[PDB]
Amino acid sequence: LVPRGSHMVGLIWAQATSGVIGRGGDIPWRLPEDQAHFREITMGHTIVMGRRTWDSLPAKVRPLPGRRNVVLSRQADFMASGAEVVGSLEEALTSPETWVIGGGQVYALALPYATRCEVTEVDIGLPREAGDALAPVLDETWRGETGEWRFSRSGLRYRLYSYHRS
Ligand SMILES: NC(=O)c1ccc[n+]([C@@H]2O[C@H](COP(=O)([O-])OP(=O)(O)OC[C@H]3O[C@@H](n4cnc5c(N)ncnc54)[C@H](OP(=O)(O)O)[C@@H]3O)[C@@H](O)[C@H]2O)c1
Ligand SMILES: CCc1nc(N)nc(N)c1OCCCOc1ccccc1CCS(=O)(=O)NC(C)=O
Repeated sequence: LVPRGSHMVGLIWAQATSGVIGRGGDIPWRLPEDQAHFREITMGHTIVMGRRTWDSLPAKVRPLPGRRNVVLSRQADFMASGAEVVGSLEEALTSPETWVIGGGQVYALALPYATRCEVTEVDIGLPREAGDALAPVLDETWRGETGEWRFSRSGLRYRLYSYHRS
């Protein structure tokens, strides 16, 4: 759907109902259904992540396979084997389609350029706590479809939102 001369930027994240996406350097739930969803959307694309999200990736999927991994860091000497490290968002968003995959800092940086958000809401009542990474706030310029609740294999409930804007 994307003309090759354009620059589509999308954000994709999974959040608790409270907006928590990250805590203690990790994602504070386990949801294989969301991993599969994230993989289906991002496979084959350039993905952009902050350095702390690179650190948070399980070693088995660091780099995330089948995607061009781009890591934003101000550390010139940062070691991200199998990825590329860029010092600015400008060098990160050169592809016709980019998926920004976290974390809290980088979603805030990228949201003003984005025209798609793919959001998984996890029906888990984790209260926001000091130091948590949080999902970005979407204003009224965004619109989209809210999916139905589904139970994961474990009985954890989740639903998918597909948002877009002009
Ligand atoms: N639930 C989800 O969908 C999801 C997805 C992804 C991540 N997470 C979780 O979110 C947390 C990580 O989020 P976070 O907000 O703490 O960190 P982050 O956004 O992943 O990374 C922050 C790092 O990115 C670099 N950075 C930020 N802005 C930059 C800029 N303008 N230019 C160059 N570099 C920049 C800096 O790296 P340097 O310090 O190296 O300079 C900064 O420390 C983890 O808990 C992770 O597991 C959740
Ligand atoms: C899955 C978490 C997540 N969900 C959404 N909706 N958006 C995100 N940005 C997001 O974070 C992505 C970075 C953390 O990714 C993971 C963390 C723990 C386990 C597995 C993966 C992915 C591995 S995968 O499914 O992409 N690839 C293979 C080969 O498993």
